[PDB]
Amino acid sequence: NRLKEKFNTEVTENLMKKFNYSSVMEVPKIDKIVVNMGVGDAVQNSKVLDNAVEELELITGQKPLVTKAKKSIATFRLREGMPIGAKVTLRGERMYEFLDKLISVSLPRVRDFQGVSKKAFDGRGNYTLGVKEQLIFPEIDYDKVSKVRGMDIVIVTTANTDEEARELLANFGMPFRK
Amino acid sequence: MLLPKRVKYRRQHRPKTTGRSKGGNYVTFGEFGLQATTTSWITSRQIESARIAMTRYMKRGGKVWIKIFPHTPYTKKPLEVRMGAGKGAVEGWIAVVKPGRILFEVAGVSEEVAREALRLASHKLPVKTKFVKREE
Amino acid sequence: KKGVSSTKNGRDSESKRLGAKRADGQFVTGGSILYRQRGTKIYPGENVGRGGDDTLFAKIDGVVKFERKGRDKKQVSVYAVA
Amino acid sequence: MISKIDKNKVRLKRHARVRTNLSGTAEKPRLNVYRSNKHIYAQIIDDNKGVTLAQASSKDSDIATTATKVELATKVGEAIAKKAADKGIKEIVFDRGGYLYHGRVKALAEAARESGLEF
Amino acid sequence: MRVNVTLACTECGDRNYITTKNKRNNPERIEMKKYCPRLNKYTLHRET
RNA sequence: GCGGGGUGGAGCAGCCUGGUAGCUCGUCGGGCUCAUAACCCGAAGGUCGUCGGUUCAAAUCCGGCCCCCGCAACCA
RNA sequence: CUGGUGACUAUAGCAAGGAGGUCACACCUGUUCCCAUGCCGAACACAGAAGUUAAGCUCCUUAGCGUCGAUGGUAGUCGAACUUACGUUCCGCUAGAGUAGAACGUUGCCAGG
RNA sequence: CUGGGGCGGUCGCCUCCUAAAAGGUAACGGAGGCGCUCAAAGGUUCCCUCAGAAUGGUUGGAAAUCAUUCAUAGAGUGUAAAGGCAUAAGGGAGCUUGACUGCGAGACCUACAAGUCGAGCAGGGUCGAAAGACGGACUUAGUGAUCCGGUGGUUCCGCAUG
RNA sequence: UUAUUGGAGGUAGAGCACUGUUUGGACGAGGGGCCCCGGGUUACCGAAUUCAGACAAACUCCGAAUGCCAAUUAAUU
Ligand SMILES: [Mg+2]
Ligand SMILES: [Mg+2]
Ligand SMILES: [Mg+2]
Ligand SMILES: [Mg+2]
Ligand SMILES: [Mg+2]
Ligand SMILES: [Mg+2]
Ligand SMILES: [Mg+2]
Repeated sequence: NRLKEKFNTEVTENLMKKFNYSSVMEVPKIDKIVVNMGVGDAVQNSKVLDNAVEELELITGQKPLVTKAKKSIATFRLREGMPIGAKVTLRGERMYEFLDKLISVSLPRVRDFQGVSKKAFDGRGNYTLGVKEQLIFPEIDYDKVSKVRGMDIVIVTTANTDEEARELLANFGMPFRK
Repeated sequence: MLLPKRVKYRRQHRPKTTGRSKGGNYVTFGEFGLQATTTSWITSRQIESARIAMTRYMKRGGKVWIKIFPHTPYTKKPLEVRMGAGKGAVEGWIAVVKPGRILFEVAGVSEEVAREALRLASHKLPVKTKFVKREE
Repeated sequence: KKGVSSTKNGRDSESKRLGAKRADGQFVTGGSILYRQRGTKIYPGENVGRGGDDTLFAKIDGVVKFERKGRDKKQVSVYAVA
Repeated sequence: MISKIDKNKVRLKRHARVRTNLSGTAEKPRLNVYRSNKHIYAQIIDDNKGVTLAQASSKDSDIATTATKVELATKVGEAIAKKAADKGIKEIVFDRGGYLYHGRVKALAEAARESGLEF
Repeated sequence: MRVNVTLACTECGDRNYITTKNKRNNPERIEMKKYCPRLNKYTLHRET
């Protein structure tokens, strides 16, 4: 619980001092992490989705939930109810472990890493990170992976504003592009 | 030629013409306007003729507001046909005008110029008219 | 005599005699149809059943009362006479 | 920013839907169960007259004791049934209150059945 | 559903019910539990 | 009044049965020939008459509009 | 006063500002067990109580919005007389819109304070 | 049938407007659908809430899947339209076959023949802890008399009697 | 038949809350003709939004007069 321990002690102290929170409950926290992989290629080949599912299962350590198309789009050759993606929701200990690994190992492994974007906030204190390849994650092996694929990592924070969210992520040690 | 871009129904019941004007009985965009004192259908052609006449006299120095729009389509049977076998094809587009309705509004000119311009417009229209000003 | 075209209309279904079958304040025996309707313009009330076609019927002998059921809804109920 | 739902409001919506087909007559009064994080409350209600015939709760001193919430629930269910017996109530319709029929809510219901209230 | 089906009680062979099925959707003879009047009990009834 | 058709530059398929633009000629680049034609090789080119509608999706289905074609236009 | 559970067409709502926490209600703490996730103890379920009024919630103020809403007048209209006038007149009924105003709920039962 | 007849069009059924605020109401009046479909798209129990928009994010583009907020229904409801449905009639899952048998007080509609709704009773069941719900489908089209013949069942008849 | 009372229903009128139709104002989400990954500004502003003003047999936030159905209802017939 290294990341959790920091949050409980060091991060909480920094945030409450910074924003003059009246109560400890006010202090922002990361509610959940959702990893989404969109696989439109799955329409062309079912195997592509299967390979993605395995990769996400390895990365997160939990079985992904296959996502089915809400609607049919002719341009994408998409039919409603077709499996075109996979998602995992990480909560509790699993979330902290994944996040610490991302900052500690996976983000460093990113090729030509120049820090993460500071502008990637929804305006409601929620941050989304896009990874170019899943090779960055330590578990994934280059030989095993037939096709390099990107992923969306959404970090949902209880923080009302981006600035409070930015502080929380900075305290966690998330690199920022500045 | 003013006409609706589309309508849900091309063949419609002809409008009720008895009664007095529901709305647009006051000058709201201009200094002066033309008020209808009689009831009649006003065609798109009639509106254009009246519009062209008033703009010419005004010399385009003033601004013209056309209050009435010909929403309702009306049909006519092909020539030399007997009765029945369906309603005819759309022939024109008309606005129902009842007494009190302000047909046009004019601004950016002296009253004298406006009175003449509206007079020229009035002679192009089926209804009888009276020159009117904004009231306070 | 000019030749003539034809209309593509000329069709209508039989009217279904929908609406109220019994008055408010009238005694009805059980099973009496109170209202005929598509959907529920009037909801089934007290001692009133709704049929598969949404017909409202008395489930007991009593007096018919049409009542408000919220701001924009109405119901019909039957109450047994003393 | 992620909103946290109010659990009571959600269950109340669920209760209203249950209430459409469920009502308490004098002959068959409704047994309403309200469950909080710490306590469970039971009321026998006649909906036609809009009156509560009997009540029993964990917060009540007699029922209050050191026990698991399910254990307490059984005690509340036994208590309400005995009180209902005093008022001559044997037939009741169980109102789950919009809560799932499991655990604490079930234990209260089962206890009342065992005591003699007929569901 | 494209075809009319007759369901016969397996035990007594009585053609108690008639129904419809889609032959393409349900190529096999359909079977279902139905009340049999002669038996006065629910029994498996199979399409003839 | 009622049918049919409008698809690379030309002629002609695909529509019935929505997802797929074909064939022959022409055009274009190369070759053969002293040169041309013929012949040989490679290649490009049609928003499917036009506006709308329906549909995830329209050459295809449905409705107007324009153009063209066929048939009918009778009894006094 | 608080809570549970009912009645009523939002005058009851929404929004904004403020206040409140032995109990109660939450948030919350865990997942051993009952039970649960088309992945996730998020939820559901259960076992709890370290912390917290932050939020929900409850209360107070308000009339910005939503809601309610006259009187008077008008449109329309039953009947009648007169007429053929895109009509008139008389009588009864009488809107919609808008205006003044109302309104930040009113209450039944049961258990606690 | 027909604003003479022919020719053209049409013929049953469903929905709307014409229809004059009950119902009903015509023209070769104005608009559209039907001659099905579904083994769940039926029953029940439990659970759930949309479309759209803004912003952030990779393959990813206006638009795929993800996240937050706003969003009262502009979504969905097999299939026309209308009336309904967000206490769902819409969506998901588990279990099922009530898409039961005998019926039926009363009522609607109605020239007749038909057509429609129906509480409740009995038998035997499904789902539910239970109350209870279920005699198809959100409702209203998807259909054709009699005669005759085929097939299955039958404590019915059997031309002196079997 | 009338009086009194209760009810069903959506027409006239009206209105624009919905579905369409429509006039004149402003106004812009976002880049192109335009002036710098280093900013601007004389179309389109089509999205959208807003203020004012109109239209509808198959529009309705509304909504009569009448007519209709009833009442252990009274008067007259
Ligand atoms: Mg009809
Ligand atoms: Mg040559
Ligand atoms: Mg009517
Ligand atoms: Mg009428
Ligand atoms: Mg015969
Ligand atoms: Mg014999
Ligand atoms: Mg009108």
